[PDB]
Amino acid sequence: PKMKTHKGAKKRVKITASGKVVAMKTGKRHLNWQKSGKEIRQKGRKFVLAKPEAERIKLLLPYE
Amino acid sequence: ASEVRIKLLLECTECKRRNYATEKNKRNTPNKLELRKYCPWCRKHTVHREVKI
RNA sequence: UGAAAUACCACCCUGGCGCGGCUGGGGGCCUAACCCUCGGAUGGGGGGACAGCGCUUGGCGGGCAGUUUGACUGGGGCGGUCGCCUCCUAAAAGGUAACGGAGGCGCCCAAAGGUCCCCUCAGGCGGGACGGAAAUCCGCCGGAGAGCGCAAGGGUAGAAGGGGGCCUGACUGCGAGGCCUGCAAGCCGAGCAGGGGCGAAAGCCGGGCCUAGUGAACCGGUGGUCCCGUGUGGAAGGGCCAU
RNA sequence: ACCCGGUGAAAUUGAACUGGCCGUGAAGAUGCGGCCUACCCGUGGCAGGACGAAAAGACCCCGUGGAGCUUUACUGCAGCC
RNA sequence: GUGGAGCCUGGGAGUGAGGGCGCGAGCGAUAACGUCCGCGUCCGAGCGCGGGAACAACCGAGACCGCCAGCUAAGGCCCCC
RNA sequence: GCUGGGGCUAGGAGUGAAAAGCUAACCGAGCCCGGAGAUAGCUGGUUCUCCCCGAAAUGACUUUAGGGUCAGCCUCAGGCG
RNA sequence: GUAGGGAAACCGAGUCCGAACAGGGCGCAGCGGCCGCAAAGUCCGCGGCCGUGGACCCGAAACCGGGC
RNA sequence: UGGUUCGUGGAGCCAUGGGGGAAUCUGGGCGGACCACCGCCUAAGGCUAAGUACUCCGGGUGACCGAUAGCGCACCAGUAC
RNA sequence: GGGGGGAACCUGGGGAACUGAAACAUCUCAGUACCCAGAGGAGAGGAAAGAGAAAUCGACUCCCUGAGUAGCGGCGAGCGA
Ligand SMILES: [Mg+2]
Ligand SMILES: [Mg+2]
Ligand SMILES: [Mg+2]
Ligand SMILES: [Mg+2]
Ligand SMILES: [Mg+2]
Ligand SMILES: [Mg+2]
Ligand SMILES: [Mg+2]
Ligand SMILES: [Mg+2]
Ligand SMILES: [Mg+2]
Ligand SMILES: [Mg+2]
Ligand SMILES: [Mg+2]
Ligand SMILES: [Mg+2]
Ligand SMILES: [Mg+2]
Ligand SMILES: [Mg+2]
Ligand SMILES: [Mg+2]
Ligand SMILES: [Mg+2]
Ligand SMILES: [Mg+2]
Ligand SMILES: [Mg+2]
Ligand SMILES: [Mg+2]
Ligand SMILES: [Mg+2]
Ligand SMILES: [Mg+2]
Ligand SMILES: [Mg+2]
Ligand SMILES: [Mg+2]
Ligand SMILES: [Mg+2]
Ligand SMILES: [Mg+2]
Ligand SMILES: [Mg+2]
Ligand SMILES: [Mg+2]
Ligand SMILES: [Mg+2]
Ligand SMILES: [Mg+2]
Ligand SMILES: [Mg+2]
Ligand SMILES: [Mg+2]
Ligand SMILES: [Mg+2]
Ligand SMILES: [Mg+2]
Ligand SMILES: [Mg+2]
Ligand SMILES: [Mg+2]
Ligand SMILES: [Mg+2]
Ligand SMILES: [Mg+2]
Ligand SMILES: [Mg+2]
Ligand SMILES: [Mg+2]
Ligand SMILES: [Mg+2]
Ligand SMILES: [Mg+2]
Ligand SMILES: [Mg+2]
Ligand SMILES: [Mg+2]
Ligand SMILES: [Mg+2]
Ligand SMILES: [Mg+2]
Ligand SMILES: [Mg+2]
Ligand SMILES: [Mg+2]
Ligand SMILES: [Mg+2]
Ligand SMILES: [Mg+2]
Ligand SMILES: [Mg+2]
Ligand SMILES: [Mg+2]
Ligand SMILES: [Mg+2]
Ligand SMILES: [Mg+2]
Ligand SMILES: [Mg+2]
Ligand SMILES: [Mg+2]
Ligand SMILES: [Mg+2]
Ligand SMILES: [Mg+2]
Ligand SMILES: [Mg+2]
Ligand SMILES: [Mg+2]
Ligand SMILES: [Mg+2]
Ligand SMILES: [Mg+2]
Ligand SMILES: [Mg+2]
Ligand SMILES: [Mg+2]
Ligand SMILES: [Mg+2]
Ligand SMILES: [Mg+2]
Ligand SMILES: [Mg+2]
Ligand SMILES: [Mg+2]
Ligand SMILES: [Mg+2]
Ligand SMILES: [Mg+2]
Ligand SMILES: [Mg+2]
Ligand SMILES: [Mg+2]
Ligand SMILES: [Mg+2]
Ligand SMILES: [Mg+2]
Ligand SMILES: [Mg+2]
Ligand SMILES: [Mg+2]
Ligand SMILES: [Mg+2]
Ligand SMILES: [Mg+2]
Ligand SMILES: [Mg+2]
Ligand SMILES: [Mg+2]
Ligand SMILES: [Mg+2]
Ligand SMILES: [Mg+2]
Ligand SMILES: [Mg+2]
Ligand SMILES: [Mg+2]
Ligand SMILES: [Mg+2]
Ligand SMILES: [Mg+2]
Ligand SMILES: [Mg+2]
Ligand SMILES: [Mg+2]
Ligand SMILES: [Mg+2]
Ligand SMILES: [Mg+2]
Ligand SMILES: [Mg+2]
Ligand SMILES: [Mg+2]
Ligand SMILES: [Mg+2]
Ligand SMILES: [Mg+2]
Ligand SMILES: [Mg+2]
Ligand SMILES: [Mg+2]
Ligand SMILES: [Mg+2]
Ligand SMILES: [Mg+2]
Ligand SMILES: [Mg+2]
Ligand SMILES: [Mg+2]
Ligand SMILES: [Mg+2]
Ligand SMILES: [Mg+2]
Ligand SMILES: [Mg+2]
Ligand SMILES: [Mg+2]
Ligand SMILES: [Mg+2]
Ligand SMILES: [Mg+2]
Ligand SMILES: [Mg+2]
Ligand SMILES: [Mg+2]
Ligand SMILES: [Mg+2]
Ligand SMILES: [Mg+2]
Ligand SMILES: [Mg+2]
Ligand SMILES: [Mg+2]
Ligand SMILES: [Mg+2]
Ligand SMILES: [Mg+2]
Ligand SMILES: [Mg+2]
Ligand SMILES: [Mg+2]
Ligand SMILES: [Mg+2]
Ligand SMILES: [Mg+2]
Ligand SMILES: [Mg+2]
Ligand SMILES: [Mg+2]
Ligand SMILES: [Mg+2]
Ligand SMILES: [Mg+2]
Ligand SMILES: [Mg+2]
Ligand SMILES: [Mg+2]
Ligand SMILES: [Mg+2]
Ligand SMILES: [Mg+2]
Ligand SMILES: [Mg+2]
Ligand SMILES: [Mg+2]
Ligand SMILES: [Mg+2]
Ligand SMILES: [Mg+2]
Ligand SMILES: [Mg+2]
Ligand SMILES: [Mg+2]
Ligand SMILES: [Mg+2]
Ligand SMILES: [Mg+2]
Ligand SMILES: [Mg+2]
Ligand SMILES: [Mg+2]
Ligand SMILES: [Mg+2]
Ligand SMILES: [Mg+2]
Ligand SMILES: [Mg+2]
Ligand SMILES: [Mg+2]
Ligand SMILES: [Mg+2]
Ligand SMILES: [Mg+2]
Ligand SMILES: [Mg+2]
Ligand SMILES: [Mg+2]
Ligand SMILES: [Mg+2]
Ligand SMILES: [Mg+2]
Ligand SMILES: [Mg+2]
Ligand SMILES: [Mg+2]
Ligand SMILES: [Mg+2]
Ligand SMILES: [Mg+2]
Ligand SMILES: [Mg+2]
Ligand SMILES: [Mg+2]
Ligand SMILES: [Mg+2]
Ligand SMILES: [Mg+2]
Ligand SMILES: [Mg+2]
Ligand SMILES: [Mg+2]
Ligand SMILES: [Mg+2]
Ligand SMILES: [Mg+2]
Ligand SMILES: [Mg+2]
Ligand SMILES: [Mg+2]
Ligand SMILES: [Mg+2]
Ligand SMILES: [Mg+2]
Ligand SMILES: [Mg+2]
Ligand SMILES: [Mg+2]
Ligand SMILES: [Mg+2]
Ligand SMILES: [Mg+2]
Ligand SMILES: [Mg+2]
Ligand SMILES: [Mg+2]
Ligand SMILES: [Mg+2]
Ligand SMILES: [Mg+2]
Ligand SMILES: [Mg+2]
Ligand SMILES: [Mg+2]
Ligand SMILES: [Mg+2]
Ligand SMILES: [Mg+2]
Ligand SMILES: [Mg+2]
Ligand SMILES: [Mg+2]
Ligand SMILES: [Mg+2]
Ligand SMILES: [Mg+2]
Ligand SMILES: [Mg+2]
Ligand SMILES: [Mg+2]
Ligand SMILES: [Mg+2]
Ligand SMILES: [Mg+2]
Ligand SMILES: [Mg+2]
Ligand SMILES: [Mg+2]
Ligand SMILES: [Mg+2]
Ligand SMILES: [Mg+2]
Ligand SMILES: [Mg+2]
Ligand SMILES: [Mg+2]
Ligand SMILES: [Mg+2]
Ligand SMILES: [Mg+2]
Ligand SMILES: [Mg+2]
Ligand SMILES: [Mg+2]
Ligand SMILES: [Mg+2]
Ligand SMILES: [Mg+2]
Ligand SMILES: [Mg+2]
Ligand SMILES: [Mg+2]
Ligand SMILES: [Mg+2]
Ligand SMILES: [Mg+2]
Ligand SMILES: [Mg+2]
Ligand SMILES: [Mg+2]
Ligand SMILES: [Mg+2]
Ligand SMILES: [Mg+2]
Ligand SMILES: [Mg+2]
Ligand SMILES: [Mg+2]
Ligand SMILES: [Mg+2]
Ligand SMILES: [Mg+2]
Ligand SMILES: [Mg+2]
Ligand SMILES: [Mg+2]
Ligand SMILES: [Mg+2]
Ligand SMILES: [Mg+2]
Ligand SMILES: [Mg+2]
Ligand SMILES: [Mg+2]
Ligand SMILES: [Mg+2]
Ligand SMILES: [Mg+2]
Ligand SMILES: [Mg+2]
Ligand SMILES: [Mg+2]
Ligand SMILES: [Mg+2]
Ligand SMILES: [Mg+2]
Ligand SMILES: [Mg+2]
Ligand SMILES: [Mg+2]
Ligand SMILES: [Mg+2]
Ligand SMILES: [Mg+2]
Ligand SMILES: [Mg+2]
Ligand SMILES: [Mg+2]
Ligand SMILES: [Mg+2]
Ligand SMILES: [Mg+2]
Ligand SMILES: [Mg+2]
Ligand SMILES: [Mg+2]
Ligand SMILES: [Mg+2]
Ligand SMILES: [Zn+2]
Repeated sequence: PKMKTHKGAKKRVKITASGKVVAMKTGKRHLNWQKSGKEIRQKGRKFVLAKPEAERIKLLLPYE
Repeated sequence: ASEVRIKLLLECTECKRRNYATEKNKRNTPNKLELRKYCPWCRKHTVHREVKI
């Protein structure tokens, strides 16, 4: 039967035009009071997942 | 942080938004903090006050 | 005459009383639902609006059911340990094991932070009321053996130590380029913009001499934003920034 | 039990032309080394060896295996209030 | 320095029980065919070949095939040889 | 007390002067068929030929430790040079 | 497939963060002689490997349903 | 409580075990809590071909088997046992 | 008139567990297996108190697509209009 889109990945991640995989930096969900502003700010960006980890996530998204 | 070293937010006294989180010791510093900080909203320094986290 | 003033009529309160409606709780009684029972039954007797039984509430409940009950380990158990920091092992780059040798963390500081200015230690000898090995004072020697909140190490007086003044950069928006590295993390960061602090200025300031003082995601709370809003306007609910 | 006539199984079996010592070897060797010994093939007997046979060790540990049982483990259910 | 070198993108793995030895340590008892790291090696996968009596990892040496030819390696040259 | 005949009670159930005994020659939950090709991170087994290359037994993390994910190391195709 | 960026509204060779015309993230840009040639892409075949199925074959102890 | 993609969610819709309980178009249900507006539709009675499923049965056809195959059975087989 | 039978198919009433979640309880397996009742050559459904945004469509069934979309989800494994 056809493959299913993994909804947890669909909800965390985006495949960019050239097929990199992009996600939010981890670590500002909470426990933030003593984090510097450099930290909070930088954790506010997206990052490009390491190739082996991205290639795996990509196969979970067969129809994006 | 402990029961006595608490966390707290600082609020633009002019625009009322909480802009900075920080900490203090309430045995040594029982009075509410007041600090001049840059308000990103009001776009200038503003006295900010300790307001409960 | 007091805030308001008088006879007389209303709309309505404080509290309380007697009739009544309507009810909530208790008590007594009744019979006819319902239950038991009686050679006899459209009836008699007994219980009786309880009990039973339906729906729902909360509780007790190994009687039964489904399961869970960590890893390391000179077998396993017992004991010990599990993350983070410092030293050694570590074979003069980095890294490097053992239930190898030794210690620490799970905080703290509104100053113990920024900046300007000033100051310099421990210890030894000699001198000095109470005053001593050691309190404070004077002299000479004294490069760091003292200090640096806490373990250790590295660092450090040409200050990171000690005192004072003004202060909140213990910024907001970003961030060239790197360290480290399986990932994810962790770390350092010049520079530009905004609005500031200190300084005459050069300049310094995006916490703390440094390396521990910590916890991904999911779910949820609170403040903000005003981005989505299930025909439409709202609303519910969510997203986003902060925590 | 043995011998003759009659009938005639079995587990087990990689194949086998299947000695002893001292060594060696995955640490207990017929099978390797060196030596020693030994003509070919049976029958009755003995059980030291072939780590003899049987049984994918039952002890022990391991598997995020199973089941029976317990309780102030967790969660639920019957039952009862 | 042109090598079954290197670098980049991608397809497919397997492995994630190692072991001996030499040197450097720790642990152990300046014990173990002990244990645990480091650098190297070999066996693993070279139980193919020569030497070491025999013998995975000690010495010699990396077996494409054939030869009743030659030279050597370690080790040997009295007989077994 | 023993015994014939005729009956009744069964699977989380019966029955038990109690041994977890017995319930059709193995009962800590009978047997048959079915879900069913349950699941087995374990053991076993995996079949023609030639040619080239050719590993690993480590690190990180892991209810993980004889299982995995990533990295390391092998191999193929394309590119660079 | 021919456009991406953004949680989104939305804008678009840009867009997001931002006060920024700053900086940054993620994006955008064939050969020969108009003809041929190659190509994005896509369709079909073939092969390797992956996912879902019992998924290389054989093997439990068990669990559940209905019967005997 | 069930049904739906919807597992309590902002949870409507359809259905209904318990309680309460209407109206007859100026009535009612619905468009995902709710409200307004704007629309859609007529619950609590019943029936209804065809296009769909299957293959005991008959026929046709196989880059289907060929007696360890193919149905369990080519044969007196759901038989012997 | 009923009763009983019929390989699958069909509707309705009931309704597991292994397993998956690399443990497990919600969740999955699955309204599947299976028991039962009923129908029939089919059965069910069917002529809007529908859909759901089109100023629209126009009973039901069945195939393709929409779409692994929207969503649902210890937001896990997965489930899926
Ligand atoms: Mg999710
Ligand atoms: Mg975060
Ligand atoms: Mg969290
Ligand atoms: Mg947040
Ligand atoms: Mg939050
Ligand atoms: Mg800090
Ligand atoms: Mg900061
Ligand atoms: Mg802060
Ligand atoms: Mg921000
Ligand atoms: Mg699509
Ligand atoms: Mg695309
Ligand atoms: Mg009475
Ligand atoms: Mg009476
Ligand atoms: Mg009576
Ligand atoms: Mg009475
Ligand atoms: Mg009552
Ligand atoms: Mg009754
Ligand atoms: Mg109630
Ligand atoms: Mg209850
Ligand atoms: Mg139990
Ligand atoms: Mg209990
Ligand atoms: Mg029991
Ligand atoms: Mg289970
Ligand atoms: Mg547990
Ligand atoms: Mg556990
Ligand atoms: Mg263990
Ligand atoms: Mg031990
Ligand atoms: Mg072990
Ligand atoms: Mg050990
Ligand atoms: Mg031992
Ligand atoms: Mg051992
Ligand atoms: Mg213990
Ligand atoms: Mg920790
Ligand atoms: Mg070192
Ligand atoms: Mg060192
Ligand atoms: Mg070193
Ligand atoms: Mg070295
Ligand atoms: Mg390095
Ligand atoms: Mg230990
Ligand atoms: Mg300790
Ligand atoms: Mg001061
Ligand atoms: Mg300081
Ligand atoms: Mg100062
Ligand atoms: Mg002195
Ligand atoms: Mg003196
Ligand atoms: Mg004196
Ligand atoms: Mg003195
Ligand atoms: Mg010192
Ligand atoms: Mg201390
Ligand atoms: Mg001032
Ligand atoms: Mg960088
Ligand atoms: Mg990195
Ligand atoms: Mg300035
Ligand atoms: Mg400035
Ligand atoms: Mg000035
Ligand atoms: Mg700076
Ligand atoms: Mg300090
Ligand atoms: Mg510190
Ligand atoms: Mg941190
Ligand atoms: Mg979760
Ligand atoms: Mg989790
Ligand atoms: Mg949330
Ligand atoms: Mg609306
Ligand atoms: Mg709006
Ligand atoms: Mg609506
Ligand atoms: Mg309005
Ligand atoms: Mg609006
Ligand atoms: Mg409003
Ligand atoms: Mg809102
Ligand atoms: Mg909001
Ligand atoms: Mg946020
Ligand atoms: Mg004779
Ligand atoms: Mg005879
Ligand atoms: Mg022979
Ligand atoms: Mg012989
Ligand atoms: Mg020996
Ligand atoms: Mg032997
Ligand atoms: Mg021997
Ligand atoms: Mg012999
Ligand atoms: Mg021989
Ligand atoms: Mg011999
Ligand atoms: Mg011999
Ligand atoms: Mg002899
Ligand atoms: Mg004999
Ligand atoms: Mg014998
Ligand atoms: Mg005998
Ligand atoms: Mg023997
Ligand atoms: Mg014997
Ligand atoms: Mg034996
Ligand atoms: Mg045997
Ligand atoms: Mg077996
Ligand atoms: Mg065994
Ligand atoms: Mg065993
Ligand atoms: Mg046992
Ligand atoms: Mg054991
Ligand atoms: Mg066990
Ligand atoms: Mg476990
Ligand atoms: Mg395990
Ligand atoms: Mg278990
Ligand atoms: Mg069990
Ligand atoms: Mg009782
Ligand atoms: Mg080349
Ligand atoms: Mg090579
Ligand atoms: Mg190579
Ligand atoms: Mg392949
Ligand atoms: Mg692998
Ligand atoms: Mg492996
Ligand atoms: Mg392993
Ligand atoms: Mg290992
Ligand atoms: Mg091993
Ligand atoms: Mg090795
Ligand atoms: Mg090793
Ligand atoms: Mg040896
Ligand atoms: Mg070694
Ligand atoms: Mg030597
Ligand atoms: Mg050594
Ligand atoms: Mg050492
Ligand atoms: Mg000795
Ligand atoms: Mg060893
Ligand atoms: Mg040794
Ligand atoms: Mg040793
Ligand atoms: Mg080695
Ligand atoms: Mg091997
Ligand atoms: Mg060799
Ligand atoms: Mg080799
Ligand atoms: Mg060989
Ligand atoms: Mg040799
Ligand atoms: Mg030799
Ligand atoms: Mg020789
Ligand atoms: Mg050799
Ligand atoms: Mg060669
Ligand atoms: Mg010669
Ligand atoms: Mg020589
Ligand atoms: Mg010789
Ligand atoms: Mg009798
Ligand atoms: Mg009798
Ligand atoms: Mg009888
Ligand atoms: Mg009898
Ligand atoms: Mg009985
Ligand atoms: Mg019975
Ligand atoms: Mg029965
Ligand atoms: Mg049973
Ligand atoms: Mg019983
Ligand atoms: Mg008895
Ligand atoms: Mg039987
Ligand atoms: Mg039996
Ligand atoms: Mg029996
Ligand atoms: Mg028995
Ligand atoms: Mg059982
Ligand atoms: Mg059972
Ligand atoms: Mg059956
Ligand atoms: Mg199944
Ligand atoms: Mg299966
Ligand atoms: Mg299992
Ligand atoms: Mg097993
Ligand atoms: Mg095969
Ligand atoms: Mg080769
Ligand atoms: Mg390893
Ligand atoms: Mg990890
Ligand atoms: Mg762990
Ligand atoms: Mg864990
Ligand atoms: Mg395993
Ligand atoms: Mg790999
Ligand atoms: Mg390489
Ligand atoms: Mg490769
Ligand atoms: Mg190439
Ligand atoms: Mg840009
Ligand atoms: Mg062409
Ligand atoms: Mg093409
Ligand atoms: Mg693949
Ligand atoms: Mg299957
Ligand atoms: Mg299969
Ligand atoms: Mg497969
Ligand atoms: Mg099986
Ligand atoms: Mg059994
Ligand atoms: Mg069970
Ligand atoms: Mg059971
Ligand atoms: Mg049963
Ligand atoms: Mg039964
Ligand atoms: Mg309801
Ligand atoms: Mg439901
Ligand atoms: Mg929800
Ligand atoms: Mg709903
Ligand atoms: Mg109802
Ligand atoms: Mg109307
Ligand atoms: Mg109305
Ligand atoms: Mg309605
Ligand atoms: Mg309604
Ligand atoms: Mg409505
Ligand atoms: Mg509607
Ligand atoms: Mg409608
Ligand atoms: Mg009908
Ligand atoms: Mg017709
Ligand atoms: Mg039809
Ligand atoms: Mg047909
Ligand atoms: Mg036919
Ligand atoms: Mg034929
Ligand atoms: Mg035959
Ligand atoms: Mg046959
Ligand atoms: Mg034949
Ligand atoms: Mg036939
Ligand atoms: Mg047959
Ligand atoms: Mg036959
Ligand atoms: Mg027959
Ligand atoms: Mg009937
Ligand atoms: Mg019939
Ligand atoms: Mg049904
Ligand atoms: Mg019925
Ligand atoms: Mg049902
Ligand atoms: Mg049941
Ligand atoms: Mg289950
Ligand atoms: Mg299964
Ligand atoms: Mg699965
Ligand atoms: Mg499971
Ligand atoms: Mg599992
Ligand atoms: Mg288990
Ligand atoms: Mg389960
Ligand atoms: Mg399954
Ligand atoms: Mg289901
Ligand atoms: Mg059914
Ligand atoms: Mg069936
Ligand atoms: Mg019938
Ligand atoms: Mg028809
Ligand atoms: Mg019909
Ligand atoms: Mg009909
Ligand atoms: Mg009609
Ligand atoms: Mg589409
Ligand atoms: Mg389902
Ligand atoms: Zn402000």
